[PDB]
Amino acid sequence: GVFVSNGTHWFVTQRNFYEPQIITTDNTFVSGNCDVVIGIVNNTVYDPLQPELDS
Amino acid sequence: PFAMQMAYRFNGIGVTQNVLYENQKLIANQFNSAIGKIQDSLSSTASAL
Ligand SMILES: *[C@@H]1O[C@H](CO)[C@@H](O[C@@H]2O[C@H](CO)[C@@H](O)[C@H](O)[C@H]2NC(C)=O)[C@H](O)[C@H]1NC(C)=O
Ligand SMILES: *[C@@H]1O[C@H](CO)[C@@H](O[C@@H]2O[C@H](CO)[C@@H](O)[C@H](O)[C@H]2NC(C)=O)[C@H](O)[C@H]1NC(C)=O
Ligand SMILES: *[C@@H]1O[C@H](CO)[C@@H](O)[C@H](O)[C@H]1NC(C)=O
Repeated sequence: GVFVSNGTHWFVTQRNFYEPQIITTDNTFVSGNCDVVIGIVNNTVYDPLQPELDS
Repeated sequence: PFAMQMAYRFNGIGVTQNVLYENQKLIANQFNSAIGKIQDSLSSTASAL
């Protein structure tokens, strides 16, 4: 899918039907540094186990 | 946007889209050279059609 912005907040959605989700580390994958992509944007990637598990 | 269209076509043949975003200028140069070669081979060769 694609990263979209509703004006204020950034989400990820599938391309053929609008259904915005929170950008986590299960939605995305990492590759490389931030200086080789033309048009990269600063935002946060939420880690889905830090509120549920700090035992 | 056109580079996002090219990234998901790269995804359609089984390459990850970061390969395109990391080699974007090399890929655009290779495309522009290939169009120029088509134009030269049509501009001077007289049996193509
Ligand atoms: C863009 O999305 C954000 C995230 O949902 C919206 O912010 C929320 O707005 C609702 C209703 O006003 C609030 O109940 C939530 O508390 C807000 N969330 C946060 C994290 O602030 C935002 O309003 C959206 N913008 C537009 C123009 O639709
Ligand atoms: C996105 O965030 C990065 C990191 O916070 C910013 O990069 C910094 O940019 C300043 C000058 O603008 C440099 O002096 C810092 O050394 C940079 N930090 C790093 C870690 O390299 C970047 O400017 C931000 N971009 C936008 C558009 O806000
Ligand atoms: C989009 O165009 C603006 C100029 O209008 C430019 O500053 C920006 O870098 C461009 N973004 C991308 C991803 O090419």
